[PDB]
Amino acid sequence: VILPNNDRHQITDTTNGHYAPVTYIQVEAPTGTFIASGVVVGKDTLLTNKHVVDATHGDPHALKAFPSAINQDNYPNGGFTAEQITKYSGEGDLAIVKFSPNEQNKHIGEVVKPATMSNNAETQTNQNITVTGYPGDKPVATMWESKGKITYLKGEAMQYDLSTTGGNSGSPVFNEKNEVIGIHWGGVPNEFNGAVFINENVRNFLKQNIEDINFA
Ligand SMILES: [K+]
Repeated sequence: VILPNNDRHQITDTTNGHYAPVTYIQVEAPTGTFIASGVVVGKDTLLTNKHVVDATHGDPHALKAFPSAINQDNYPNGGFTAEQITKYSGEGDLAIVKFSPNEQNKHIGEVVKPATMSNNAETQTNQNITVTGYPGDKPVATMWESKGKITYLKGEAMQYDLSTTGGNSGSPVFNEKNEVIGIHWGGVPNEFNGAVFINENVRNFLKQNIEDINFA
């Protein structure tokens, strides 16, 4: 949701630095295309939300991912088709998506460097963070970095005061060190946006399920 802090910048050099694994997701269901975001976290693996993968209606092939998409049909790393989805077992709106190599035989986390996950030991309320992904109020498949502060950390949940819009589902939340601290899921109008906070349990889930995920 859009919040009083609406500080968003378009990333056009989407493959530079930490932005490269930020990924644009289209779930191409016959009923329509669900747009979302995600972050590549391993050679074959990206994180996004449960509600994003639910949009596949059980067909993981419906989920297409375009790391570092710059804009509409402008996908410097091509696209990848999901093959296996593992939802987080906890409440958090988090899902792991693994991709097959694409039709160019490349891997989603070889065409871009997977994100580095934070161990979140130093993450705290009031820290400046960004949530970077693919808001649906911007033009198709454009990446935007939205800036704000953590406002709430509780368990496996975080909230923040920065703005996002549908399309951002699954966007990585980055700290200042450009580590992923959480995975945005959405928000509550006029109140906050929120992410799954990658605390010890969620890190454990991720490490159990993604062999090459990198925590700092
Ligand atoms: K391969």
